[PDB]
Amino acid sequence: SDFCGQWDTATAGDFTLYNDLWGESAGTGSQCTGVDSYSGDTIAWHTSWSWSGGSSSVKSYVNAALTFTPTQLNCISSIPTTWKWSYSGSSIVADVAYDTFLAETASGSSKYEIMVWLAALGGAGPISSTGSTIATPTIAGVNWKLYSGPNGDTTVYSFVADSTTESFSGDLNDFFTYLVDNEGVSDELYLTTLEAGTEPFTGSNAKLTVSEYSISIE
Amino acid sequence: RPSALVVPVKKDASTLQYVTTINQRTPLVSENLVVDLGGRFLWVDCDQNYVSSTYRPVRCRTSQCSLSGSIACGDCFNGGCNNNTCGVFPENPVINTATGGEVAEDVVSVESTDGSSSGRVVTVPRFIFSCAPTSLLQNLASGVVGMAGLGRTRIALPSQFASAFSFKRKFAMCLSGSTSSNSVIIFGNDPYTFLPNIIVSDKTLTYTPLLTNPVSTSATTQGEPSVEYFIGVKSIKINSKIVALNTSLLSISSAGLGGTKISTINPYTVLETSIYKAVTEAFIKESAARNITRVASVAPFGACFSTDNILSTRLGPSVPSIDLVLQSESVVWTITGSNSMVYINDNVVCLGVVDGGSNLRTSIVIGGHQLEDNLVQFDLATSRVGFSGTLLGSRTTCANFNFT
Repeated sequence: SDFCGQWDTATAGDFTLYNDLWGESAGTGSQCTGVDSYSGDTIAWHTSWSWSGGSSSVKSYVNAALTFTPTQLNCISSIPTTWKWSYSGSSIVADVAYDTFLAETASGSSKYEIMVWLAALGGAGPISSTGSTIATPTIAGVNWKLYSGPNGDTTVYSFVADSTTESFSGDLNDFFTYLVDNEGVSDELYLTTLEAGTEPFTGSNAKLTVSEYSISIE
Repeated sequence: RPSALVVPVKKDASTLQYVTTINQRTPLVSENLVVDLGGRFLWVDCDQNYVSSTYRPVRCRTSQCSLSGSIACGDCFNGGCNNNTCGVFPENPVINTATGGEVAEDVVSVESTDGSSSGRVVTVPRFIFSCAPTSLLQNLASGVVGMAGLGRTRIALPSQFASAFSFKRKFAMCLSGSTSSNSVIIFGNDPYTFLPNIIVSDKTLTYTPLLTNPVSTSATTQGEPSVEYFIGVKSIKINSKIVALNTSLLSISSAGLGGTKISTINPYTVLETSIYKAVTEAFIKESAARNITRVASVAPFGACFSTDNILSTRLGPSVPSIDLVLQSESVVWTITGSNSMVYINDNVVCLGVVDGGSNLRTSIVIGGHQLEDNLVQFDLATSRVGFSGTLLGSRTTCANFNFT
């Protein structure tokens, strides 16, 4: 049982699974998402898609999103996360990233967006001022590349893996703690969003098989 | 009473003009109209296929004839003349022409909005507009019957609706690159909502003063100002680095030369040779600085480039941004690659800024492509322009309005 609508959704345990085809108007094609297994803080799912056109423009952000209360960084002890996935299909240009947001109120529009890219396929890349790394940190047993750029009234910070990580496990809080210590993000800001998903631009007979995914806030 | 209004817009593929749809005439017909942001009025082709029972000629020396901006009176047909016939001069700006035109009233009907979806239909029984000959449709998108003027007059859509329905004299407009789905313009008040859940309001947009060119480029009235929309660029930055230009050209003079205006008639942003050279050179210079290489110049573009190290981002291709720095140093119209670049095919990306010769009336003209996927709000009452930035940054597009 899947869904193929631009705004079709599904609730499973701690999560809402979003087809969210926000840029379907920029290209030509199809995308269908569905739940495979869920229990509590863990989920499994898949999105098959083929997009052509708009090599620049993202067609969708199919993501599983945790349902939680906005919480201050200085209250977070740990955000344990496990993510195992696989991608089939040809000419895949797309990413697979954790995606989060920090506001100063638990409601106001966002001030920082922090992403952790488990994969950058076929050309996909983060927002950047210079195009160059601002740091190459080693965090949660992975060597990352950190980039940074403006988005409206929001600094976007993206951690990209040096190589494609089909299996990942660790404390996602670390990425915040590092930004707070090294990039001057206020420990008082509220964590409002925690999403793990994939944004494709173009590809053929694709399928992102997320074999297990689990995340919590302690 | 509606708070606001919403019309669809869509990009015609042959011409690259933005095309909208209103309802006019009794019985109502759907009219496709080219959007001319600067235009002075709605003008529609009034030939023998204009059949309506609610059409009325506007007489000269009437209240509605003064409002129109009609400087003259009366008409001479051919084989004799007519005393006072409220003549005006509807303009096709794509072909730099003006024919003569007769003011008239007829019913116009569009959709109301609460700013998030399509509301109940509302109506202006006697909407003031201009007739015109079929010839003024030269080189306009197929299917269209006239031109939607959004300029700064009493009888142009935004102030005339504002006046008709008694809401704030302002309109936002959200252009798209899709020939596929509907884009929208929204007349009336904020906040504009774009699916899934992206709210855009006056608290959210960036504001620069809206400047008035005291002499008209619109060069058909003596000592009559331009009804167009100019904003105050102080410098251009290409990834944090100021490009060496003549800053005198940026400023509107005594004679009305130079400065920056926004338009929907120009599909790509027209740059005067002096600014064009500097912007293009520096853009190439910086693009090579992140290993993005130059390829043959495809028409109609100056610079074009390989997609070999062109990374795809949410904000477009990974090219330097062009920041137009406005009245302060912290107020900037940022232009990412989705707004600067133009895909020719899979392997080539061109810069979407064209050269406009020298001795052009306006130094910088911000064009259609550079407006695409930005919410751009024009407040005529308080004389300002507010802008969202690339809506792709918030993961929405100008085609995400819940239109029906």
